[PDB]
Amino acid sequence: INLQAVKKKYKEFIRTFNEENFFYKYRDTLKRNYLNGRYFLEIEMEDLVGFDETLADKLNKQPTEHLEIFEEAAREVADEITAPRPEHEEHMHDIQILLSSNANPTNIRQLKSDCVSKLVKIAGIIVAASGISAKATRMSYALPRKCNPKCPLDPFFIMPDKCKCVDFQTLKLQELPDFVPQGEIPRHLQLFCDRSLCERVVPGNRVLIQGIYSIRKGVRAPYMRVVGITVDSEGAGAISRYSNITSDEEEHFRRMAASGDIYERLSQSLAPSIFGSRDIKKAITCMLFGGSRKRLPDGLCRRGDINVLLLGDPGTAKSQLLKFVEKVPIAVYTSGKGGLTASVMKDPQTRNFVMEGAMVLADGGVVCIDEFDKMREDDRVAIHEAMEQQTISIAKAGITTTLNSRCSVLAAANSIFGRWDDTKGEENIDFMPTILSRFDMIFIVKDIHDESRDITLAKHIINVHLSSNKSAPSEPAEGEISLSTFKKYIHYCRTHCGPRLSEAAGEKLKSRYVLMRSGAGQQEKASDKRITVRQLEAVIRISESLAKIRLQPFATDEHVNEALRLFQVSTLDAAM
Amino acid sequence: MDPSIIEFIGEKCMISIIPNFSNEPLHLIYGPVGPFRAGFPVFVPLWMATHLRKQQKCRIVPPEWMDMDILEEIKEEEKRSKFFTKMPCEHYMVVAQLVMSTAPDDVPRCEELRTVIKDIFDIRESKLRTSIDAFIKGEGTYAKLDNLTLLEIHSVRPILPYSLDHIARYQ
Amino acid sequence: LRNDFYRQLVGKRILIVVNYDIDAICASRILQALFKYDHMLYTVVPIMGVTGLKRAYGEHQGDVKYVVLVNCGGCVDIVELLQPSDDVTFFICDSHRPLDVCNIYSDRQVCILGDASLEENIPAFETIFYDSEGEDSGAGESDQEDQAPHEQRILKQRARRQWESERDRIMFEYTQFSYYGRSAALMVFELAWKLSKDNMDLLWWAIVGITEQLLLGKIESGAYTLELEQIQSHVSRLTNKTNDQNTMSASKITFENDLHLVLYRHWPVTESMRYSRYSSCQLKLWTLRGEKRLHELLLEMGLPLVHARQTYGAMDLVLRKEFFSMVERLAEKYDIADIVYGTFTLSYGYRSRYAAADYVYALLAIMESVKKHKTPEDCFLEASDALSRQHKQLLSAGIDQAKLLHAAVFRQVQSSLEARQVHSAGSFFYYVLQEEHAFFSYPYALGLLARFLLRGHVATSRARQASDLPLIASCPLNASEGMCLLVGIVPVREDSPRNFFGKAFEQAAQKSGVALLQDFFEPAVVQLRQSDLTRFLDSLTV
Ligand SMILES: Nc1ncnc2c1ncn2[C@@H]1O[C@H](COP(=O)(O)OP(=O)(O)OP(=O)(O)O)[C@@H](O)[C@H]1O
Repeated sequence: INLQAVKKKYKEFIRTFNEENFFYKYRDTLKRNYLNGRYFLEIEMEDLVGFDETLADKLNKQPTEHLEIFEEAAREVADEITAPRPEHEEHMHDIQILLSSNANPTNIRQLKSDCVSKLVKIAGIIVAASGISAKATRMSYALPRKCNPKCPLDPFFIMPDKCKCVDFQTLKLQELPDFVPQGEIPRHLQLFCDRSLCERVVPGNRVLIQGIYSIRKGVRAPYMRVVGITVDSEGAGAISRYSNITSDEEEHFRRMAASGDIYERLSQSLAPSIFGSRDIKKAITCMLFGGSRKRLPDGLCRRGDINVLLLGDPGTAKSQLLKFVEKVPIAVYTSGKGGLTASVMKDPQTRNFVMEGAMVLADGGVVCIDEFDKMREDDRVAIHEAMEQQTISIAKAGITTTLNSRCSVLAAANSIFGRWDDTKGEENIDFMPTILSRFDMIFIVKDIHDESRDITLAKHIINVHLSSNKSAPSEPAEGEISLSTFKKYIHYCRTHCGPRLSEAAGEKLKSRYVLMRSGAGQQEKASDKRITVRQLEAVIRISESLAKIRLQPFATDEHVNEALRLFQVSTLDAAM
Repeated sequence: MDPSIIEFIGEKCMISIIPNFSNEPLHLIYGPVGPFRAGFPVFVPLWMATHLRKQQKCRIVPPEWMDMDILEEIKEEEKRSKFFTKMPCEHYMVVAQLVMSTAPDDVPRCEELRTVIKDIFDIRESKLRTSIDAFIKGEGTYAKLDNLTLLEIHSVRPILPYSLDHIARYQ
Repeated sequence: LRNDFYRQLVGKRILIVVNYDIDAICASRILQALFKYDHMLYTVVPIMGVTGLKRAYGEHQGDVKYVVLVNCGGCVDIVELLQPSDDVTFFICDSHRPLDVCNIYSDRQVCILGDASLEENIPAFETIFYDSEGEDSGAGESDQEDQAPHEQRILKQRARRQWESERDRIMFEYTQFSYYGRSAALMVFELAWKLSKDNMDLLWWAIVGITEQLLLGKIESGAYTLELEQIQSHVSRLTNKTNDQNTMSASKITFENDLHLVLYRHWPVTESMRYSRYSSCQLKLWTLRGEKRLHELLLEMGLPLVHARQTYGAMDLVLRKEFFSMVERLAEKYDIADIVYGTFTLSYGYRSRYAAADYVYALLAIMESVKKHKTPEDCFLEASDALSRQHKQLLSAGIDQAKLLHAAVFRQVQSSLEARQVHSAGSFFYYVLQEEHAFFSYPYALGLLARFLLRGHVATSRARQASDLPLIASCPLNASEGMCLLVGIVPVREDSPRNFFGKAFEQAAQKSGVALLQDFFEPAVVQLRQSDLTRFLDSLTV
């Protein structure tokens, strides 16, 4: 029945939730949502078993009705508490509910006819979703014949001064990469969202989802919506924009910050299976942290982030490292074969020139690629541009919407003949220097021989490659632990501090770069044959990154001797 | 202002219980206490029923304003109470907590009372904000206590006035 | 019996609790609460080993009067161990009963809790210190030259004849077998029950105390089908409410006939039918076939497969209510008989309804032998700070940790078995192990290791010739630079016939003897050097 539910059960349910400690309610939560305009509420799905043993097993079967008996109970229990006296219910207001659980996730490949008009739980991934048009509830579907001398046959004028308005967003879902796409490609699905959950999910994230598989019109169509979404914890599966982090988390964080044995701890963090290569690694982690995007009263929106390089003989674990940098806030990865054009296609509906837009998708994330080498030049010029001004322009048809995106970039490579070029002269790149110039890092890889190193890289790998070893003994090391922390920690540290230099750093850095350029020019003159602003404006970013690390705003050049001794590697690499 | 400071005020209030003993190794403490003999009521303050009930010595029963019916009609009196309502002992928000904490091993109806007392609590509290949405012109000679209680008013005390004086000085 | 002595207990004391146990914490937290009742301050103690005990008394080397130790006693003639003991009040209450009587007599500084249907050692002292040979008691203890009020020296002959002919029973004591006996704090419950204490949570704590070693396979209950009268008679007869029990907090606790398969409640099924021994070994699942016979039983129950990989709590209703309503009757006929046992359950409130033993399998998993060097005692202080109703964020972590260990257990068993690491090596069976785990460092988990291999191999590859033979195992500690731990364990299905190995390993110690230790009050354990066992094993065969 419609009323025996609202008559007592839902209406007293919220009223009855009782554990001493005088918290265990959804009443106070409802009011402290109400006060601040939120208009929502969350529940589990296995608390009702703590109230009864039937209603839940009715919630699954006829959800669409129960989830409005809830709304009626919600407002009729909440407007009593709106009343300070009968004189401050200015007017009532509508709410939306959320429910959650921890039961079990599913996969798209089992969404079939039996799992229809029924609650579920899944786990997928996102690509993109629509804009925000509209939808409403009532105003003053079939609109029948009668009129209300004659007035004939359906003369109905909508009075939209007297209509209403809620939201509408149409979310999307693709599967995960480990549920038999092997002999296939991945399918996907489109969705639906209602009132307060637009701008709750940007594309490119891992989801938990609570939804329902229902139709619109025997070949008729699918779709799904949210029935109280939540999110993922792949380490920190969804910790990408919002904050349910608590003072405990800030406390643990900043207590880690002042701990002055964190950076040399973090130079051993990425590889619980690889040996060595530490000076290569001291600034693969700073690349995430980023420096400062300082605009000024003139134009100079100077380059914020940093950029990476590496090229070397195979056999030194390039691929795993870059896959790991993808793994550990948000990022994507391709390598070669992909663009120079952007996406001016045309929805066959309405025949216009829309802009679908994927350096877009790293506007706070980053990007990593291998093979700038083995992808030719028809698609390098748009990326020549993007990574120096970030004002990604468009001028194709009658649109000049030079949008922008702030992304960094990481580059692997492969040179011909190994260190054949790297011993002799000008075959470092085969193509051009202005994407070798326009970067920051300059880190070459070699695989030189020595018997001690040989035997050690022998047994070091065996204990790694023996029987999925690292259950016990990885975290028992000092502090080389928990990428999940690194995700949430970065998404703090980048989004708070506004650091910049001291006085004493400036003169020392100027003199040092002066000596660097002078040494380059002397190599020009000491060989009778043949230094940007970019090098200064990049190495400053490592000071930026370090001060980002320890959370000190102002940093020193003695703090940055490490950074300039990292750049020393670049200098003595391109020594010739 | 604290959760317990006003229990060094409020917990001194009186109830009436039945112990299970004869007179103790000492019979009576020189003071308003009455004599100790099992099987009959005795009137006490509240810094012992805590100490007594969990010392597994006796029973305990409440005053009369703890019921359902009186605290089901006081609310509908309160609904039209444009100012204030009935006040059973004026610090009754704390005796309830210190009773319903331990006592419910034997007390009757130990939840629905919580329901109604919060149902009065919230309505009067939200009342005690709407004084502020009409309090104009620095009217620091005109305000409300008439049948107010104390355990609510510390929930405002350090917020408004401490700044209100040095702010609304201008009028 | 201390309805008379307890009225001595007001002044200062020390409450010791010897080496870690669930009997320990259960029997001791209750006494903590008791002694904060009559306004005394007191002391709870961790023991890591008997050296920790001697230094503890060294650390408590005062004249503290009402000193207590519980669940110990068989270490020394404790008068000899304990010099400053002059008239100090000692208390034992230990269930490891087979103790010498040098500790019992000298009725000043001990408390003889001698009460049993076994009058087996009555003259047991009348010849050891009372008589002697090769030394005025007027006995062999005194002179033996025809001076003691067939030949002049047959005095000694009759003396040693009686001595040794009844060492037939002295060698029966402490030199054939060991065990435990009775409860840890059920006696203490009935003690306190005279003082009008209706603490339902105390009943739960003692239920935890019993259901540890109610494990009729690990350690015997005996009283069990008698405590289905006794404990109910404690609790059921005294009902404070015949009509008012539909209440939120701590509803008056109950009893039901349920099972001892692991963690039926909080996990899915088809992994939790997999980690116990009695359900697994009798269905043989580490081989492929066992999944098939399991599956053909799931047919007869006709549960869904998809459901059998959902948490039991997470299932829909009717199956999850009818589950045990089915399983008890159509499992008796398919190789498994004896998982159903007698236990309890209750909820605090609305969250979920904890299982009366499901703490102990988190407690055993709170033994975190971590390299921080502090954590055993912190594990104790966490454990006794866990069993309440209050601290509950941590019990879930305990359950998680427990299950991941229990599903790491099997991971080694398949690895070890089908390589045939089951070394016979003569009269008994023998196992060896190579490097360290944080899982199975300490020996509780090690006995748990042994007690899956054992049933598996010895039940399934043999005739009935050798199905009754005992067990040993290595266990290395890369912790302490190489010591090569060992534990002794019994043959199959002989409940009362328990360990030979109260001392039996000491045979080889008697022959050669190499750096052996017995630091634990636990007898069923030893500790060695890193690799000095091989010749000691050649000795330790017979
Ligand atoms: N220094 C190292 N220590 C341990 N393992 C290594 C190391 N280098 C490589 N490996 C092993 O080899 C693999 C890494 O090879 P990788 O894919 O980086 O070669 P590559 O850089 O892709 O070669 P190319 O650049 O020619 O494609 C890893 O899977 C890892 O197991």
